[PDB]
Amino acid sequence: NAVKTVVVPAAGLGTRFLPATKTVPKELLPVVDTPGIELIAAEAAELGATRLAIITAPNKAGVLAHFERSSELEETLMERGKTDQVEIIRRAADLIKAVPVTQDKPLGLGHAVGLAESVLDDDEDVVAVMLPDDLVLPTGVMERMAQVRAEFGGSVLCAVEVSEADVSKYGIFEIEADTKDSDVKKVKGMVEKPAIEDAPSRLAATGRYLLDRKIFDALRRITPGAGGELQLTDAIDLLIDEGHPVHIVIHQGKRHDLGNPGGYIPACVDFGLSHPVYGAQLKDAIKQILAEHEAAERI
Amino acid sequence: NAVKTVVVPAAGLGTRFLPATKTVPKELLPVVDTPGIELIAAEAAELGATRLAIITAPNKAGVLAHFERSSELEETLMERGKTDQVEIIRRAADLIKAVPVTQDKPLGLGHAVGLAESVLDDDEDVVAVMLPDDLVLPTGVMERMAQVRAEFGGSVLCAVEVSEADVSKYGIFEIEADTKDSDVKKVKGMVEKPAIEDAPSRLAATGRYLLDRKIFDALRRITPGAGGELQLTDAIDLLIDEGHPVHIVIHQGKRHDLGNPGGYIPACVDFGLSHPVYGAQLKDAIKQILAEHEAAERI
Amino acid sequence: AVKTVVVPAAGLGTRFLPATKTVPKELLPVVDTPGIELIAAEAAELGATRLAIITAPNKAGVLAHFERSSELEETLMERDQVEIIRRAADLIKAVPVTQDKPLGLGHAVGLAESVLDDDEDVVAVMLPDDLVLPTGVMERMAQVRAEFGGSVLCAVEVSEADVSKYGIFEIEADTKDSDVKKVKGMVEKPAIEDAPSRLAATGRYLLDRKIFDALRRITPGAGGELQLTDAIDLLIDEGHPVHIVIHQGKRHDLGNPGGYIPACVDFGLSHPVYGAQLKDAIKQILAEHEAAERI
Amino acid sequence: VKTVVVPAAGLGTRFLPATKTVPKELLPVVDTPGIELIAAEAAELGATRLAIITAPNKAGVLAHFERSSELEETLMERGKTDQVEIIRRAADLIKAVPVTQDKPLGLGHAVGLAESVLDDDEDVVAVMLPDDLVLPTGVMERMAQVRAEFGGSVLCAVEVSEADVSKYGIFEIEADTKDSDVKKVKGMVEKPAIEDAPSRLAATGRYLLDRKIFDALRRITPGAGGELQLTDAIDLLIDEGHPVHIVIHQGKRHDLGNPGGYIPACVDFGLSHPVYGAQLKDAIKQILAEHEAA
Ligand SMILES: O=c1ccn([C@@H]2O[C@H](COP(=O)(O)OP(=O)(O)O[C@H]3O[C@H](CO)[C@@H](O)[C@H](O)[C@H]3O)[C@@H](O)[C@H]2O)c(=O)[nH]1
Ligand SMILES: O=c1ccn([C@@H]2O[C@H](COP(=O)(O)OP(=O)(O)O[C@H]3O[C@H](CO)[C@@H](O)[C@H](O)[C@H]3O)[C@@H](O)[C@H]2O)c(=O)[nH]1
Ligand SMILES: O=c1ccn([C@@H]2O[C@H](COP(=O)(O)OP(=O)(O)O[C@H]3O[C@H](CO)[C@@H](O)[C@H](O)[C@H]3O)[C@@H](O)[C@H]2O)c(=O)[nH]1
Ligand SMILES: O=c1ccn([C@@H]2O[C@H](COP(=O)(O)OP(=O)(O)O[C@H]3O[C@H](CO)[C@@H](O)[C@H](O)[C@H]3O)[C@@H](O)[C@H]2O)c(=O)[nH]1
Ligand SMILES: [Mg+2]
Ligand SMILES: [Mg+2]
Ligand SMILES: [Mg+2]
Ligand SMILES: [Mg+2]
Ligand SMILES: [Mg+2]
Ligand SMILES: [Mg+2]
Ligand SMILES: [Mg+2]
Ligand SMILES: [Mg+2]
Repeated sequence: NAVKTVVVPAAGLGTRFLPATKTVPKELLPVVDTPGIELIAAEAAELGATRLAIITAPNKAGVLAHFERSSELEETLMERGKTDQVEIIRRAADLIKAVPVTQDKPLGLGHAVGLAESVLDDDEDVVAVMLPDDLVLPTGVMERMAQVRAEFGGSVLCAVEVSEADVSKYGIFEIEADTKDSDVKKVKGMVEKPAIEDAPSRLAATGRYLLDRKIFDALRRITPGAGGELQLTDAIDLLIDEGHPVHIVIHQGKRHDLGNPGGYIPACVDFGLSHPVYGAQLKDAIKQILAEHEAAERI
Repeated sequence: NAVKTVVVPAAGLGTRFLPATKTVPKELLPVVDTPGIELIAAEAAELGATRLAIITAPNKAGVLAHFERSSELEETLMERGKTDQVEIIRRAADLIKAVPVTQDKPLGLGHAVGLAESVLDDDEDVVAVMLPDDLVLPTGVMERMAQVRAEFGGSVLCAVEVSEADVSKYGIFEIEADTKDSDVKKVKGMVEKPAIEDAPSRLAATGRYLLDRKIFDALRRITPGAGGELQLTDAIDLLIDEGHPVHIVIHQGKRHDLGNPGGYIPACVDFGLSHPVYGAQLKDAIKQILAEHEAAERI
Repeated sequence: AVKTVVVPAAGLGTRFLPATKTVPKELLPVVDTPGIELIAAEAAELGATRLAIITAPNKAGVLAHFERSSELEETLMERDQVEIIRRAADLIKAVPVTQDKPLGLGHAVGLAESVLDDDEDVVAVMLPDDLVLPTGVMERMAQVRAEFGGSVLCAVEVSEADVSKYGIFEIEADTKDSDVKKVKGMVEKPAIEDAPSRLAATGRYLLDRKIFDALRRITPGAGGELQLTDAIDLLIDEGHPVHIVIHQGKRHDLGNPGGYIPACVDFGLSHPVYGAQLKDAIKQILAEHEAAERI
Repeated sequence: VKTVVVPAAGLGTRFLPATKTVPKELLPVVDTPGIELIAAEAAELGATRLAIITAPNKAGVLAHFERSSELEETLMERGKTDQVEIIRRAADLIKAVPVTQDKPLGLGHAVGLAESVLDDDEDVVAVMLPDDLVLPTGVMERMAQVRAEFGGSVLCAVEVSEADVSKYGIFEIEADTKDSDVKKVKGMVEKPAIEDAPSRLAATGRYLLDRKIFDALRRITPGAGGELQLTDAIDLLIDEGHPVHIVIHQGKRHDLGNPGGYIPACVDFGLSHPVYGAQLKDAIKQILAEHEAA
């Protein structure tokens, strides 16, 4: 009820998808037919958000364009017989208002988020951040997360339990103490992509955050961490060490990391199987490919 | 036999992937991490082609750019010393030289091929066409098609047997007779996307063509067909009727149609399972997803 | 009559390099307004409802000028200029026709064939780097065509130093109307010696659809380019009637600095905001030059 | 000087509708854009980088300083060897570094964006506005001398007519120096009404600023036109006792930011062109005469 603007950092290089991402933004990759950024925009609308501050890069024009009307394209589609599609290409743009925020160089997720400071209304008390390459299903974890912030103030992040092998890929929470609800916990530290030996838990940060504006000040104090980037994680950890309250909402359901082929492909399968048109066939197709590989393997 | 130019029609709307394709060309979608265009480019270079005539559209600039140096991106990956990443994004340009050919409006695949006429060297004997959303594996069918052409002269296409389910999506051949070779059949007609009841065979046209320069002539005499588009198939069918010799090489191996989600997903799964980095985890993830779907469908 | 007007704008603009490295010469301001926009209202004035703009892959700006600037519009109101920027797009419907390589004016014009409606019987071409003032020659030209049928071009007298920059006519017969002559020849950029006259073609043509067939019969000429002049000449050589309407009024070649600069001065002097100051500024700059030359 | 900051992220409203897609900084002065003249000026002073403040809808600004593989090839085809070098000049002269200004919040704002782009080595913020020509080039060399001998901040002014005060930052003079061309300043006002102008000395777009403007730029409130004015920040620095001196340029100065200054600039350079010179003189004189008679 309080969130007006949601910050969607989409200015990365997407190295894990190269060469494809040389000119295609990972954020626009179709989960069946729909980009994760469009998925994120829809979730933000559901949250009541009225604007989307998209952090973008100079060589990623499509990100913002996806949310603008393309009369060239709509016209073409008219004279071809399909108004049905003109609607599909207007959905994102119509869902919410996209406000582009340029990030010249990909200095970090944290640095990206800091860029949106000037863009929020002075009247906004929280910074809602949604990573466009991360899906938390069913949608609504943000509604749960806001409830927790109302109750405890401070910042709140969404977490998922992860396998020992996936811990190095995420921001990992250091649990401080449990809470009235088993799915809400207070945290004592946050660490970005730790070696498996030095990971405080198996609780990993998904791309959902409801942060206290204090973050911006914490982001100006932080120095570069993992991979030489200015990490949102490190600023959250800063706030933690200062005494600011930071809780996690532990998500029980489906989570899809669209950020690399390993998570993206299964996401396409997942959504592909429930699709009214492709469902049946995909299943058959995939079962045969799985079998083909099993055979290959033994041989 | 001496192919110099290979025509790669990459100017369509990609309706099947909308809304993602609003700004992203389907030809650039990652099969794991590599666009189908880059794979076709590799298949063309393998054939000994030296140049790629990419029919592109005004709104699809990424297609050409994928084949040209990306200064700022290499400079960004350099700072970080992502050396392997720099080579990755140079690969396409190193494979073959891309020549853009604009098709202002998606008048059909036939029309697109027709725009390549002027681009070819006058010394060029055939019109080699490789559709960028269709993988025929392993690469080499084009070499076999050239042998067939050297022998019977005339025009040659590549066919794969397809289920009734896939019939209406492809160009289907009308068989005349079995020839000298088991894999080669002489064709007496071609129909674009027939209904199942109308399909003269189960042999569908793969996007691989070695056409006699006479198609240009033929392409100017056809009228719109399926979709109100100017179909290449319709021109070939025209030549056949005017007694031009047309043969098909029937591909026995794997074939992936990347042109739509139904075929793109499984291609991704198929290449993904063979991937050194993603293989194992994909296998488990997809098994789990299949199993979750089973339970859901019961529950 | 005219429904569509062909505006070739896919050239390289080498005379303005290095500026034209990214800027289309067709977009340079005549004070504040691009020549293409000036051609667009001349087109609209005539009746045309479509503008077939021949463009190049790297001149996205050309068409964009006739498209909406939502991004830019949202920035403007915030602080009477949004009026100004919506102008060109509201004057007429731009239809982009891509010409991948600049093979020639003649080649560029040929690309429009497939774009003109079937019921269309004239090929109206207006070069966007050439101003014929006041607007309306095309109304005149159209009259000459209603009478004589055939193809009509607009000319203006020019001088030896400036003869080699244009398409030059070979006069056949004077005529009734002092300003309408029949032509028996047309040569592109003839050396000073060769010019069959001093009557040069401006960028205004009303051509019979036959120009399309003629364009397929010619070979490269003057600059290794497929010259529209050459196809016109072929049509002449074969008995197709071709007449020129001679413009006695003002004309500006915005296609090169020597022509663009004076065009800016001309419109600038009549400017309600800038006129007075420009006048003073230029008069002093001239004076400084005069002095510099002697001194 | 290592980095010259060049603010080119403006709307260029004065040249609309043309500037809808064309950056005003790219308009040819005959055939050379102001940004290229400014780049040549920066190079002459020894700068190796140009930090260009650019806007999302002005890609050409930066493209102008990059190699056009597609255009160079097309020109090689027609064998135009000179032209290739012509389109390479800018790019060869200096390294362009883009800095994006999403919205045109002001010249001061724009300048602020270049902070994190300067090296620590660098003691000064050299700013050259690409729509203003101070001729002949070299005023910055002079301004440097002045800074060396007074420390602090240095601007370049030109005497201007009453008619033109409102278009510029106008200085309030405080005192003279050993040199008649150098004055210490006591205030700066952006675009004052005629009655309100404290001098007839206008700021040209040349600055050698102490690194303290960054700090000041964060502090000033928007000023004239709703913008964060660089002038207001320089004034703030004045108001807190920081030393600011102006080199008064006695020579030629061409304001290319609006049609009134741009047209005359083109005439002036055109009259000197070995190719267009003579013909322009004649064409212009003739046009003036027609206007007379009209
Ligand atoms: O300089 C940058 C770097 C990234 N991004 C964007 O930020 C998002 C996240 O970047 P990515 O490289 O995918 O981050 P991950 O390595 O996936 O890690 C982040 O996302 C995870 C949840 O998905 C968390 O577990 C990690 O703590 C958090 O750092 C993407 O949309 C990028 O486009 C930028 O805009 N600018
Ligand atoms: O006006 C157009 C239409 C399409 N394309 C391009 O042509 C290729 C083929 O287009 P697509 O719609 O994918 O064709 P399909 O329906 O997949 O059918 C074509 O390819 C099949 C094999 O994949 C054959 O069975 C068919 O006979 C043949 O028409 C694509 O890369 C398009 O981008 C154009 O360049 N211009
Ligand atoms: O391959 C090309 C070449 C040019 N153009 C455009 O066509 C128009 C004319 O090109 P330009 O190089 O300026 O031609 P000129 O050399 O000025 O000569 C043409 O226009 C003159 C009138 O201005 C006539 O005197 C000539 O006969 C005619 O050829 C311009 O807008 C160009 O952008 C194209 O679209 N494609
Ligand atoms: O939000 C902005 C506003 C402007 N600019 C750039 O800054 C330069 C200066 O902008 P301009 O609008 O031309 O300012 P003026 O009205 O010309 O005023 C500036 O330049 C004058 C001299 O040219 C000085 O007298 C003034 O005090 C100074 O404010 C131009 O290149 C703009 O592109 C930006 O980058 N961002
Ligand atoms: Mg990253
Ligand atoms: Mg990620
Ligand atoms: Mg199709
Ligand atoms: Mg296909
Ligand atoms: Mg030319
Ligand atoms: Mg011209
Ligand atoms: Mg301004
Ligand atoms: Mg200015």
